[PDB]
Amino acid sequence: IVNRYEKLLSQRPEWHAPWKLSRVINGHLGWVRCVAIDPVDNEWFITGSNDTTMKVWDLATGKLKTTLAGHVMTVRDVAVSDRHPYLFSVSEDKTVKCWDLEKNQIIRDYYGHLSGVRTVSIHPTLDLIATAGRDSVIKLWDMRTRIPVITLVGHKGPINQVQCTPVDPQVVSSSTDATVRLWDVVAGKTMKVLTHHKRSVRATALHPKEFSVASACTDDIRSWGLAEGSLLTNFESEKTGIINTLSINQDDVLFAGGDNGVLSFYDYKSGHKYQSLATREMVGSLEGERSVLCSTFDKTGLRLITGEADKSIKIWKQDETATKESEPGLAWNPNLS
Amino acid sequence: LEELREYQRRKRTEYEGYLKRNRLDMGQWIRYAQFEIEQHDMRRARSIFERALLVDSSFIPLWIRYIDAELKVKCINHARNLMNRAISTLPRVDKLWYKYLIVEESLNNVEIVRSLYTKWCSLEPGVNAWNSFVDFEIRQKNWNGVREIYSKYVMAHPQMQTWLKWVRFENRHGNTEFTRSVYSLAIDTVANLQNLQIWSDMEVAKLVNSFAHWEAAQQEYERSSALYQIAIEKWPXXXXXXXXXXXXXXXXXXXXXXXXXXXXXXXXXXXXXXXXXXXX
Amino acid sequence: FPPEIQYELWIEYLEVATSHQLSPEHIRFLFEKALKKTIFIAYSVFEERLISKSIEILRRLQLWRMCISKAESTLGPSVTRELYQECIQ
Amino acid sequence: IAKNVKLDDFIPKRQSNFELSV
Amino acid sequence: RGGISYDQLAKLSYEKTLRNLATQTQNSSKQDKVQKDTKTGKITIADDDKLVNKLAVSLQSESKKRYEARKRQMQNAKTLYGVESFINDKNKQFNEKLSRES
Repeated sequence: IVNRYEKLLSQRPEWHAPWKLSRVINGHLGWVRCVAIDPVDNEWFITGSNDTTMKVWDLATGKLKTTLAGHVMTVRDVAVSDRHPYLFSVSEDKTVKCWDLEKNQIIRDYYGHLSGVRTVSIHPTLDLIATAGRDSVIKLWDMRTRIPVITLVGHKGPINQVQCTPVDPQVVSSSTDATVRLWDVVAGKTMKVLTHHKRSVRATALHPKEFSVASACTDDIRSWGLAEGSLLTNFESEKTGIINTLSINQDDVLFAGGDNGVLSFYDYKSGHKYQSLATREMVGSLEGERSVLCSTFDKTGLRLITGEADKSIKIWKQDETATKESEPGLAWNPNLS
Repeated sequence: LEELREYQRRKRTEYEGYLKRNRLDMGQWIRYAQFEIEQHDMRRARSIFERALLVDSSFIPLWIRYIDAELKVKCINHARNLMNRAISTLPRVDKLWYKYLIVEESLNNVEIVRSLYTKWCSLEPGVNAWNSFVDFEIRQKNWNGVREIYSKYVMAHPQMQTWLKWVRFENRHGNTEFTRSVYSLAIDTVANLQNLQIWSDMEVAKLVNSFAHWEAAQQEYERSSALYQIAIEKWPXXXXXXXXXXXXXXXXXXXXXXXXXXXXXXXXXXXXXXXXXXXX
Repeated sequence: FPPEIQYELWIEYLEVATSHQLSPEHIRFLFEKALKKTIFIAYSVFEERLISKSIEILRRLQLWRMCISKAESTLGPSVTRELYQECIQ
Repeated sequence: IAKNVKLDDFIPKRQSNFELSV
Repeated sequence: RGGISYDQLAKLSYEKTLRNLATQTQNSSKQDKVQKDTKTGKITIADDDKLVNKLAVSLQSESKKRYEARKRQMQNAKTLYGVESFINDKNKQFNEKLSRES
C-alpha cells in the first residue's frame, strides 16, 4: 500500500498563481455577512450586512449603485437567480424576502420559519428555494405560490448552510452537529450522511464543474464526491480554525477564509495549500476585527470578493506575472500519520 | 404498597418534568435511569437509556453506565448485542473498546477478543491500541500468531521504532533464524521502502546498530564488515579505525572563522602525523 | 553499567590510560566519550601540556570558577579581569 | 460491529491519484 | 507534566484492571462456545455463572470504593479551609476552585 505512497510523490500537483489585494471598498456600517454576484453579466455584487441593509456595488469601478432596505435585523444570506430577475434575501428576523430587480422592491415574503434563517439556496432548474436556520430543518418553497411544499427533517442542530444540485441529492446541508447530509427530496429522506467532521460544519461550497462538494470545520477542510457520497480528497491544514467560508474557482482554486484573518488558498484536485495571506485589518480597528465572514469568485474566476468583519469589502486579484520566476508555493510535503 | 406506589409515581412525575424541559443535561438521565434500576425493573430503565441515546449518542459516560446496569444483573446477550451497536456507532473511541475487551477477559473467552482485535486492528487505530494486542498474546502464546501480528503491525506504522520491538521480541521466541530472516528483509524491504519514499524516516544510526549487534550475538567478524561497507555505501595491530574514527570526527567538528579552522588544522594534522597524504 | 558504576570504572581508567601514552586525537576522543566534574580537571590538565581549547572547556561551582581563573592567569593577566564578569553570573 | 463499518470508508479516494474523474 | 488525554488514561485503566484480574486468578489457584440457530441468525454463547457474579461484585465494589474516597475528599475539603469569609458551603467550594485557579 505504501508502495503507492512511494508513487504518490509522482503527482506533483498543478501549479497555480499567487493572489494579491487589488482594492478595498469601505461603506458598510456593520459587518459584511454575505456576498452574491450577478450570475450572468458579472456587472455588480450584492452585500448582506449587520446593519440590516444591502448595497449593490458596481464591480468594475467599485462605486456604489443603490442601497436596499427592508430587513429589521441582520441579513445573513443572499442569492441572485440565474434564470430570474429576482434577489432572495434572508435575515435573522425569521423572514425570507424576494426582491424583484426590475423595480427594486419587495415582492414575496415566505413565511413559516420558527427562528432565524441563515441560509438560502436556489434550486437550479425547478423554481424552488431552499432555506434553513436554527430551526434544524430545511424548507423547500414553491417560488410562485410561496408554499412550504417539502420539509426535510434531519439534523439535530442548527443548519449552517444549504446547497442545491440538479440531479440526486438535490439538497446538501451542513449543520452544527458535524454532519453533512445528502437529501432525497421526492422521498423526503436522507440519501447519505457524511459524519467525518469533528465539530460543527460552518462552510460548504460546490465545485462549478466536477460535481462534488467541499466542506469545512475547525482544522479540517474535506471534499466529497456527490452521487455515491465518498470522501474523495483531504486538504492539508495546520490549525487554521475557524473556517468561515469556502469558495471554489473554475480553475480548481479553493479559497478558505478564516476567523484569524488568514486567507488560505488551496488546489482543489490535490488538497495542497499553495499560499497563505493575512489581511491588513484597518486604520482604527481591533485585532479581533480582522477576519473573513464570506467570499465569492466572480464568473470569470480571476477576482475574489470577501467581506470582512472590519466593515470592508476587499477584492483580491490574481497576479499576472506569476509563472515560476518566483511563484513557488508552500512546496508539497506529504507528511504522514 | 401505596407507601411504595405513590412514591414511584411521584418520582416519575418530577424526573420526566425536568427532562421534558431539558432534553440535554445527561446528568439527569443517568440519575433517573438509575432510579428505575433500583426498583428492580429493567424494562423501564432500558427505555430511559435508549431514550437518552437519541439526545446525544456521543456521550460516553452514558454509554458506559448502560453497560454497567446490564452487567451488574448479568444480562449477557443484551450487554453483548449492545456492544454490536456500541462500537459500530463510535468506532474510533478508546474507552469503548477496552471496556468491551476487559469485560471479555473476565468471561474467559479468548476466541472473542481474538476476533475483536482482528477488527480493531483492521481499523488501524494507533499506538496504544496495537500494544494491547501484541501484549495480549503474551498472556496467551500464539508464537506463530504473534509474528504475523507484527507482520501487519509494521504495515500500519511503517516506521523504525516499531521494527525495534519486532527485533526485540523475536529473539525472546528463542529462534535465531526467524529473527535473522527479516534483517536481510530489512536490507531488501526498508531500502526499497525508504529509497523510493522521499522521505519517510527509516535509515538512522539506530537501524545500522540493529544489524551490528545482531552479528555480535553470532560472533561474526565478516558479517559486521559487510554492514559498515553496506551502510557507509548509502550514508549521506587492530587500532587502524581508532585513528580513522578520530580523524573523521576531528575534521567533522565544524569550524566557523579563521582561528577556529586553524585550531582544527592543528588537531587533524597531529592525527595524520601520528597515524592521500598529499591531498591532506 | 551506565553513568553511575561506569564512573567508578572510568576514574581509574582515565588516570591509567593518560599515564600510559601520555597522540592527541585518540585520548581527546576518549575524554569526549568520557564526558557523558573531575573529568574536566583531568582533561584540562591534559590539554594545557591546544591551550585556548582547554580554556573553552573550562568555560563549557565556585571552585570551578576559581580554577578557570587560575589557568587564564597562567595564560597572562588580561583574561582574568574578563573572567570575573563571567564569574558574577 | 462487523457489517456496520469498513476500513476503506475512512480512507479518501483521490489521495492516491489527482486525476480521478468526477 | 501534566494532564492526560482520554486515550492514554483509558489504556492505563485497562492495564490496572488486567493486573487486578490476574491477582484474582492467582489467588483462586492458591485457594485450590458459539451456537447459531438455523431459523434465526441469533448467536448464543455458553457462560459460566461463576465469574459473572464475580464480575458484578467487582463493579459494584469498585463503585463503592470510588464513591467513598471522593466522599472523604468531600469531608476533608470543607473542614480544612476556614480562612476567608463564606456565606454558605457552595461559596467556600467555589473559592477553593479559585485556589485551584492559582
